[PDB]
Amino acid sequence: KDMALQHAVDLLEKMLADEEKKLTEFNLGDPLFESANDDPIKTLEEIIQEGDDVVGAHQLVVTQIKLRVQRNRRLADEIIREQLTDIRKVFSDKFEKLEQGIQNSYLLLDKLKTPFQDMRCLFEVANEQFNDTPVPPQYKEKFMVCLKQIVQYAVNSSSKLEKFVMLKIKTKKDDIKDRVTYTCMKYLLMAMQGTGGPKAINNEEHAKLFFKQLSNYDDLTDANHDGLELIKKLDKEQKEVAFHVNNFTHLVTTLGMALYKEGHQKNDEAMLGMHTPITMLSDQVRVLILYLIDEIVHAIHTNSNQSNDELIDGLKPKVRIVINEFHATLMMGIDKMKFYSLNELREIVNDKI
Amino acid sequence: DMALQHAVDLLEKMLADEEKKLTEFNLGDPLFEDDPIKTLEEIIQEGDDVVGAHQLVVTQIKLRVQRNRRLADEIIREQLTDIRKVFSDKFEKLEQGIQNSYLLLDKLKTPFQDMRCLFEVANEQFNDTPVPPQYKEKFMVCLKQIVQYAVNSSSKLEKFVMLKIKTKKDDIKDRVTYTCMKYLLMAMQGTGGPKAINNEEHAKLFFKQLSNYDDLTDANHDGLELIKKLDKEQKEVAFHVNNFTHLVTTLGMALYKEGHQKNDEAMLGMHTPITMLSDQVRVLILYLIDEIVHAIHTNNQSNDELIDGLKPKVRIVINEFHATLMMGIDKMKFYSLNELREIVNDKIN
Repeated sequence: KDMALQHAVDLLEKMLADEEKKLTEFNLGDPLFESANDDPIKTLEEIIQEGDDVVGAHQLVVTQIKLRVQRNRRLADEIIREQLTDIRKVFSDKFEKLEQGIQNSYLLLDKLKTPFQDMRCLFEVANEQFNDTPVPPQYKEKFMVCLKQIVQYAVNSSSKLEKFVMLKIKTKKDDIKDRVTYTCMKYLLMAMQGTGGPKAINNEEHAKLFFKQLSNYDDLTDANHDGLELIKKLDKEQKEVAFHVNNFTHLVTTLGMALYKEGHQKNDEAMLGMHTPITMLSDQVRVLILYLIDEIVHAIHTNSNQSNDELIDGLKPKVRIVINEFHATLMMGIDKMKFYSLNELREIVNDKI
Repeated sequence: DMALQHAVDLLEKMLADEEKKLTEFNLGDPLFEDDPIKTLEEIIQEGDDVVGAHQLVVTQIKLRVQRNRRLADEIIREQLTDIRKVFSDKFEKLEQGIQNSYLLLDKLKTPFQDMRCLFEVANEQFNDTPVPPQYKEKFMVCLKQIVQYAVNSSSKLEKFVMLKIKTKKDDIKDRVTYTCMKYLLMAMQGTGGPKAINNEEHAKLFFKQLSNYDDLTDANHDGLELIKKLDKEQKEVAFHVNNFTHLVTTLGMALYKEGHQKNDEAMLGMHTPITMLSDQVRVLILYLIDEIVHAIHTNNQSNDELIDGLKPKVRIVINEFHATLMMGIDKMKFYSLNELREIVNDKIN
């Protein structure tokens, strides 16, 4: 589909669905039937007030433990299920925010190409340098005529510089989308890896052992005593549940937070990454105009015999060479910011010729 | 000993080297001496003397080009300190981040030193396990012992856990120190300025063609244009300072956010393993309780017989934890008491 992070969103769905399925499965040791006993849970007070005799107390204590083990396991199961619900909530919200932010980064990145559209900046920089270049008056018109034509030739020959900018921009767009997607998937795995709460619950095991040794109690006042103490503990906070709730909440929150940042992070990686190439090419454009201007005035001075056409013509290969040189340099993607001097351009041109 | 010590070194190294190549901003004392640079206003009042004004014009151009060069360097000189201030601050903050994390990883392993936690869980589960008072003694005797065995039989498990926290401490210093350098370069690889200067190129052309001006007033006029532009340049130094400040700040934040994000990812990587290991310890204990009670409540055996019987089951379980822990988090799990039985049964045969 058309979401930048569509793969992340798909994987979130699949994992939750699979996990939600594993919750209802039957695993070894599970009873054939879970107990859903109707009768209401009575408070410790009520049990104390109703247990006149040691045998009536026992009846009351056993059943009230069983009702409570039932209640506690249900709430524990609910909490296991809410882990998945919480993962859906936190990661859906983070993906939506991340997606809205990737879309903005796309725009931002595309704004970087406008000066280079049809390499229109050559015209604008030529306009400026033409106004600021001093030229003895008797040379101005020829300077003008020849500069116009060779700048226009330069525009027509610099298609690869514009196509480079567009390639780089597209690369950063795809970088952002791939990197954020990978991070999204990574955090999602780490989240699903933390699910599953506790399985064994202390007080439930204690009840299981209690009910095992019910026959081995010589004195029913003793059996009642342990039973009542087990009731108190079954109404207290389940420590292992508390431990795992706080741990899982720390895990998902932190994953959540580490991800909210992520899009602004890859956004900035992209904009920072465009800094050197755009800056180098902007400088190259300027330096090209300056080199063309010096060549032209030097030719005008030193070779008044040849026509405008023959002057312009001798410059065309020099134009092609510099543009080629600029392009190879930018393609190298060094990220070491390199600028050219005119003297550097002349040596490169004087070599190829 | 600072964990990010190499980052800091490389910071002072690079700044220093870059600073060497800069030219001094203030001119020394002239052999023959007052400010040599004269205002636009002053140069204008010279203009009745065309030859006089011409000579003053070419001189003031050449002085302004050298002035503007010195400014260019004064720009970088103000930059390298912005790099220093930003990146010192972030290196310090990141370093504090690492030292904190060092303490948190130490915290994580403390329960497992000498596997002390096995005693603590045993205490709590003991106190809470219901048992007839005429068997309470048999329960206590058999539990204290077999838990002590479990502690003694877990030394290879323990040493592995410590090693994994040790390895993770080393991995944090290395990842964050990478992030620090990668971003130091960008602040460096992206400092300086262009080689070809517009006004300098214009000036060079002017002088190239000065002899072809038939009429000095044309030359004088062009020269004054050049001087105005050279002065506009000198007045744009702040703009390039600010722009590079914005740039370094952004590099600094992305530096901080990445070092931090890397730090937190390594800690979270330990979190769930540690959460499962602590649960596995608790389930082991509950499993030992259950065994003992089953073997006491039903089946004419002694404590030694019972306890002897439990030792192979213990080591099987601890080995199971150890083995899954080595395979990694994908092979690690929370256990039911009956999955321990399952495992213990499966291995014996």
